[PDB]
Amino acid sequence: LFRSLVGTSRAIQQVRQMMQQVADTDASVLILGESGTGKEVVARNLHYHSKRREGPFVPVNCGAIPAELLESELFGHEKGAFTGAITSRAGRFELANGGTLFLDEIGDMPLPMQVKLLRVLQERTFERVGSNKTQNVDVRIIAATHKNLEKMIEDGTFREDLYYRLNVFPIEMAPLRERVEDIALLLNELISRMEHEKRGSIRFNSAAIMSLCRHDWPGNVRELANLVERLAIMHPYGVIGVGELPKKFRHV
Amino acid sequence: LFRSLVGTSRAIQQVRQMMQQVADTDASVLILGESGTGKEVVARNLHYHSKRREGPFVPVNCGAIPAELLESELFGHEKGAFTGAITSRAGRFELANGGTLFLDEIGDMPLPMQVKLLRVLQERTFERVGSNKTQNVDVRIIAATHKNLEKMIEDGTFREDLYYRLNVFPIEMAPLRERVEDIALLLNELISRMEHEKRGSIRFNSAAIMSLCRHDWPGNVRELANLVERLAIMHPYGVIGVGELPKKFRHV
Amino acid sequence: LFRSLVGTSRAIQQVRQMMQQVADTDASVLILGESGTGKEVVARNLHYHSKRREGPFVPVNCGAIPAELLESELFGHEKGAFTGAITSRAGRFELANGGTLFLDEIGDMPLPMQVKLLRVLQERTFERVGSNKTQNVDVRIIAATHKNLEKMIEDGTFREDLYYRLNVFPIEMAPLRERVEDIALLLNELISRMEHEKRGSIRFNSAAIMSLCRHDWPGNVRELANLVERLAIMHPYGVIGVGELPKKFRHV
Amino acid sequence: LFRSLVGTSRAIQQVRQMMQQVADTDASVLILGESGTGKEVVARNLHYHSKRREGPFVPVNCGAIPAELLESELFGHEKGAFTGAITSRAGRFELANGGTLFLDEIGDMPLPMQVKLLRVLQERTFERVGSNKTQNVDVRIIAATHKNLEKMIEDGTFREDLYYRLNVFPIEMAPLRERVEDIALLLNELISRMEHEKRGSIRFNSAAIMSLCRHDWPGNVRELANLVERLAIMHPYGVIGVGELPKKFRHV
Amino acid sequence: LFRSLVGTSRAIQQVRQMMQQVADTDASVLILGESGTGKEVVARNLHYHSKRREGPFVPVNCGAIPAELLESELFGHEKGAFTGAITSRAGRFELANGGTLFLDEIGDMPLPMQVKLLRVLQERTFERVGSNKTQNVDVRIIAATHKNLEKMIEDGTFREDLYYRLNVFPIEMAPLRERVEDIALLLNELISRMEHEKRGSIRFNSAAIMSLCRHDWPGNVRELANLVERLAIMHPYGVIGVGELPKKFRHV
Amino acid sequence: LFRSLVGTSRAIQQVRQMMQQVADTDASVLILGESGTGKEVVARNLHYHSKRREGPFVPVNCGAIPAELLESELFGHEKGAFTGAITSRAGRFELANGGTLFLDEIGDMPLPMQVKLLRVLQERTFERVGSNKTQNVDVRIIAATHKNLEKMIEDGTFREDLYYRLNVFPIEMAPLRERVEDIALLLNELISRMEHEKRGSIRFNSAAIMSLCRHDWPGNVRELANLVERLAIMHPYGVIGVGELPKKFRHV
Ligand SMILES: Nc1ncnc2c1ncn2[C@@H]1O[C@H](COP(=O)(O)OP(=O)(O)OP(O)(O)=S)[C@@H](O)[C@H]1O
Ligand SMILES: Nc1ncnc2c1ncn2[C@@H]1O[C@H](COP(=O)(O)OP(=O)(O)OP(O)(O)=S)[C@@H](O)[C@H]1O
Ligand SMILES: Nc1ncnc2c1ncn2[C@@H]1O[C@H](COP(=O)(O)OP(=O)(O)OP(O)(O)=S)[C@@H](O)[C@H]1O
Ligand SMILES: Nc1ncnc2c1ncn2[C@@H]1O[C@H](COP(=O)(O)OP(=O)(O)OP(O)(O)=S)[C@@H](O)[C@H]1O
Ligand SMILES: Nc1ncnc2c1ncn2[C@@H]1O[C@H](COP(=O)(O)OP(=O)(O)OP(O)(O)=S)[C@@H](O)[C@H]1O
Ligand SMILES: Nc1ncnc2c1ncn2[C@@H]1O[C@H](COP(=O)(O)OP(=O)(O)OP(O)(O)=S)[C@@H](O)[C@H]1O
Repeated sequence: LFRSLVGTSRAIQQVRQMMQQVADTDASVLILGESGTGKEVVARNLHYHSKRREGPFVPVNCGAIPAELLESELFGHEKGAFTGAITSRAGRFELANGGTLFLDEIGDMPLPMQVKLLRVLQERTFERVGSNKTQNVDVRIIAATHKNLEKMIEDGTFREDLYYRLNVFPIEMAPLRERVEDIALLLNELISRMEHEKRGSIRFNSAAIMSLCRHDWPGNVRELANLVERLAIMHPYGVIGVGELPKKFRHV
Repeated sequence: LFRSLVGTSRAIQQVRQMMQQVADTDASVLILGESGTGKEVVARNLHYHSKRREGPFVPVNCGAIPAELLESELFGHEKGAFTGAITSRAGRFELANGGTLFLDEIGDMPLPMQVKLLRVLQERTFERVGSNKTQNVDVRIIAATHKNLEKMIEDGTFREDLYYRLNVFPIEMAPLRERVEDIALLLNELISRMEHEKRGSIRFNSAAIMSLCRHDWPGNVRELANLVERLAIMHPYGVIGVGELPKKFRHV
Repeated sequence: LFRSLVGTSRAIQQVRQMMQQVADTDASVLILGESGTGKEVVARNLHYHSKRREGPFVPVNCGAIPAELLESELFGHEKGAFTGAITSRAGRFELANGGTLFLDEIGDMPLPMQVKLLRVLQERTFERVGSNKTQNVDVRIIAATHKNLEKMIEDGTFREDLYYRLNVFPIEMAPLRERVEDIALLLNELISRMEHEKRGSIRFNSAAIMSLCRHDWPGNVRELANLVERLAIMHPYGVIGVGELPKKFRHV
Repeated sequence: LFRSLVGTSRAIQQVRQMMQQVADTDASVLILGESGTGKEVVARNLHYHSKRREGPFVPVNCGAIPAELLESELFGHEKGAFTGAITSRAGRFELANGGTLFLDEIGDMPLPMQVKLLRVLQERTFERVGSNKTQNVDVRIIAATHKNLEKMIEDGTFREDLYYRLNVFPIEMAPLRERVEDIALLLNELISRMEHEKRGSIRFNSAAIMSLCRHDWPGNVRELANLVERLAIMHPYGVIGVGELPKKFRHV
Repeated sequence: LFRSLVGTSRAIQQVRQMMQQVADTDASVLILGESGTGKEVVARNLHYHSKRREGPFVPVNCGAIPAELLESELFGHEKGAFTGAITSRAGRFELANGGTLFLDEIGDMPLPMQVKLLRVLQERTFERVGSNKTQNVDVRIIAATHKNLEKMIEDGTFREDLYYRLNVFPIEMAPLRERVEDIALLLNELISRMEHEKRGSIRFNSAAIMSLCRHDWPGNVRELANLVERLAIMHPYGVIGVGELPKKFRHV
Repeated sequence: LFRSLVGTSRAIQQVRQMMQQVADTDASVLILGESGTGKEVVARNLHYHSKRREGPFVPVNCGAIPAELLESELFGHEKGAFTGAITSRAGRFELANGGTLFLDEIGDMPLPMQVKLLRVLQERTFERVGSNKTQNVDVRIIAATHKNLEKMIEDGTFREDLYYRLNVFPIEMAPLRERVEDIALLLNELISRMEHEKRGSIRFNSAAIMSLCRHDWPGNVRELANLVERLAIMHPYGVIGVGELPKKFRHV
């Protein structure tokens, strides 16, 4: 249902204390971090330690959904609202009512939805596409981005008004390279995960761990996870030394 | 429905007297000011103290709406007007009839709509897109921009003719840094707002207030508001001294 | 429908006599003048005192229309002519047939349309975009610019051939600062306009008038008009002395 | 369809004899001359006294067409050739097949098209943009410029190879100031033109004619034509003496 | 049912050892390689040497299926789900249950399906289009692309999260030009194939083989295969020397 | 397809012997000479007497192609490589594979392409723009310039490394003025050409020939060719004496 946040680094302790400070509030949470730094983890964990903890967790991938369809997707539509609407459909908002609405890649939202979103957050009311019935919405907002929304705001591609209404309680996730002391504990977490799912088994010696620590980790913790998966096939039930690492990961 | 305008500074008193001078007139109001300086506040307040006060308030975000769709959005369209127009739809103008039409980010209007808008303001007539039925429009115009329309006019990006028809009664909103004497009263307003919505509670001591007063406030009053929100979570039901401020806001 | 041209200055008398000389001819009229000097006024007045006086007046704003769409906008298009042409549409030319076509900001026309325009004026024939049906056009041409077409022609940005076919009968509108003796009569005209529309009422004393006369009037007569509008709100049904002027307009 | 070339000057007689020498040949004609010196006149006249005389006359304005679109415009394109090519279209070349292709402002051709043009002239073959079907082209070339192609060639802005393939038979049009003896006969031609089109009527006395003869005529014969048009409105059905000339044209 | 992988090159031996390492695991396999390099071969071979070896092999061509229909095609639909859904239909996923799902041209997947796919891979649950019944899915994932997914990820056209969940065990197929030592053995394989299907017979001499070895092979091994087919018709039951090669393939 | 090289001068005999020495080699040929001295003639003749003689001849005009587009033009591009690349396109190199690539105006190549070109010549490999697929290239290089590449190299505008890789076998074409003994034979060649194409007929007497011999010929042999073309129109089927020459060409 959720994951804990593993690590001993100052920053990850800070993230945990921050998470606790805000979870049971209904305040808007914006999580920033590079891809695969733990942002969704933080989000679902926030939800199951919140007032929405017995409600729905409803993700929206703002970048993945085509701009022309994003409106219907968030707000639902009436039958005949647009071409291909032989249905009347509840939106992500409607489904998220009483639970959490998790706005991922919020920087990839089109300006048109950024404004529509803010009126929904401010008024707490919405209409399905093609409708004039105003409807009630009770969602806790959580958002995440890997983009620099501040520069976007200067570029004129992200709304400043929306920025401050979403950024009440920012949480910053450090990239893996800036917390290489966490790698061993994260590796224990990932291996243990794999062993419980019956996906295999490995373990790393100390040499191979400090080699991993000089890695730059462009995919951060998700890329660490990937590596655990590949080694489990390449050296099944084996011990991973420098030699068992792919050459890309050996740093000596 | 509306907010009052808090503050004791010369400028904010001047804005209030100006607001009263013009509210119950149907004259075009242009409000200039940096993001989050109170421009919408001024606008809705003007509306509910105007002849449109029992009519509709209909916002248009000129920058948010894609240029190709702005025409339909203001003037409505007939069925088949363009690809995807399986509907006939009333425009923002049509919905604003008898009430107020609030033109926000008016500098972000495309030149093509700037001309079309002016013929509507001058003739007081319009057609839906794809139609030849001329229709009647009775709206009070209110516009707002954070841009320098004068320089835009020299750059050739804003229409001079439209500028003078919109700028009958300019109202200038001072940025927060130029009225730091208002911060305490605005803080009382924002806290009181939060306490009434049951979003929490804080209060600021004098040290922390004058620290806030040396802040530059790039997001102005909306950024002040944001800070009240974050402190309410970081120090719930607490008193905010210099130490309780984020370091970015401590100036001693 | 039209406005008369107010004033006693030599130049404005000259403009009136010139207007009469040419109105009932079908000759091409080019009106030059700074923004807000009366150029459209001259144009519609010419039309309603011409052979087109019972026909259509069809404005084109050459600068306002995006260059990629200007062709269709003047000449119309067939269905499928370009992407988004699910329609077949009559152009500005087609709508102007038998009436007047008023070419405003003609210096802002792209060179590509300058040539296409001239073949239309010379051949008196055109095709809709995407079509090969040649069509007949009977329009009286009136054009206006605030730009220096002669320098444009040397810069290579305005076509010389088009210049002479349009500039058969030039009419020059003096800027307001060069005819400050007209200000009082224009003020009477503008006030009387406002009083008839029920937009309010003022009047200017002699001190305030000669203060206005030392003004430079960058927006010329349209800017004069704007001021009458603002004073009507600032001093409703009042008399405007030097003191009632905004400081920008006091010159003593 | 065409115009004759009026005048008694040595040069204009020379142009006529030259025109006859080359008309019924298929040789490349380059006509040089200042704006409005009769270059198009020479061109269409050449065409209707040529082997293409029952074929198409197809003008291309090399300066007017945007460089990015000039290729498609001359050679046509396939569907999908470039963004916005939902059409397959025949080029100016394809339309000119069997008739004349008149290359006006040939000095304003971009170097990229100068090379492409020459391979077409040499190979006598072309492809539509986005296509690999080679197509046949039978056009007689006529070109005109007011620019100094020789200096352009030294500047590196005009192709030398293209220069010699186009300049087989140069025809030079004298500017009006260098043939002021022609003015009277040209004035008879222009007036007679105007009288036949029912655009009005004037005539010039001898004083006014020799005043015109000391004029420098920057717009040459097209500017002469313009003047006949303005006088027809200023003194309808009148006789034009020195006094009836605009002051700019009085030279005594 | 499957094909073996012919060749003696280091890389092809490496591919075989890699294939064995991972076949009987249920790990996600991503095969990269240019068109016709053996990627499907690797895939079906993996399947019939896997835990799915008695289950279904279910190909999806992500590029071939229209984006609007890809969702239904993978997940199935309910009756009335969309216009034309008079049927209820099992998806590719549903049909692949217990067997292998082979995701070919995975880079040609639309971002909208990339996200939907990942939730299916992570949750291991799905709904038919128009349905709210969650369903179970047990498939082994195999994917293939000729595109550079890493650059796609920077271009923002391929999801990074999906990349790492699919790229657990990458297998790279060398293009034919980089393993020209394999050509002879592959030719023996292809000829033997043809002879068994009774499609004809040839054989290559040594001269013609080393001519083939200097070929660049844009279509790689599938293009090699094509050539064997054409020679079998051009020189039935013949020996193929340099002279019997098409000129495009002679390199001496 | 090609032309022979006419003339009896030492230099032209030397060029012929040089041409034979190198044609059937794959060595890089650099041809230097003033505009219109026979450099392309030498090039195509080299090609049709080479190992590429049944392959493609693919000209590139380094000066004519805009610097920003030269890269794509030589190397091709992938779809989306740059703005306006809705296509994937083969480059001049790709089209020249197995045949000749003729680099004309090689001194007009930008330094950026000079380096990229050399890596292609040295590695014999390339990528389309926006791609990471390395591709094979088999072209014979022929280059031509009228510029002084040595001085360019000192000016720092031409790469020295590229100079020596291109200048393996230099061939120098003498300007026409330095071989005036060839004029008669070249005139026979050009007339005979014209007579075969049915473009007319002339012939020169001895007086007119030696007048031509004192000419300086800035356009060299192409300018000679031009003159034959003009005389064919000015004196159709005539004999050209000193008197029939244009005055510019009479030297007595
Ligand atoms: N501190 C952590 N402790 C344990 N597992 C972690 C931690 N951080 C990340 N992970 C795991 O590493 C992976 C990271 O996944 P996510 O948190 O979903 O990435 P993300 O930051 O949300 O990336 P996006 O797509 O840009 S929002 C998952 O497998 C997590 O379970
Ligand atoms: N004088 C004021 N008194 C009380 N509240 C204020 C005052 N000025 C601003 N606010 C509040 O501060 C925030 C400012 O919001 P807006 O007035 O809507 O900003 P804006 O100036 O319209 O910015 P934009 O997007 O560029 S038009 C809102 O929460 C207002 O309620
Ligand atoms: N001589 C005049 N008498 C009366 N009203 C005038 C006179 N000149 C201008 N106006 C008024 O002043 C304003 C000037 O408007 P226009 O004539 O439309 O300006 P314009 O010169 O056409 O400017 P553009 O946009 O560059 S073409 C209008 O309100 C006119 O009614
Ligand atoms: N010799 C002439 N006899 C009679 N009419 C003439 C003569 N020369 C020019 N004209 C007229 O004067 C005008 C000159 O027009 P064009 O010949 O088209 O000018 P142009 O030289 O082609 O200029 P461009 O745009 O630089 S190519 C036209 O009205 C002609 O009909
Ligand atoms: N190593 C090999 N040994 C034997 N046959 C091979 C080998 N590699 C390829 N082939 C054959 O060559 C052809 C290549 O086909 P595929 O493997 O299906 O190509 P592909 O790489 O999957 O291309 P796509 O469409 O981009 S996924 C088939 O006829 C295979 O049987
Ligand atoms: N020796 C020759 N014998 C016969 N014809 C020749 C000879 N030299 C030149 N020509 C002809 O004269 C003209 C010269 O053309 P090119 O050889 O193409 O000139 P070029 O030297 O390549 O000039 P550029 O543009 O600077 S590379 C063509 O018509 C040739 O056919």
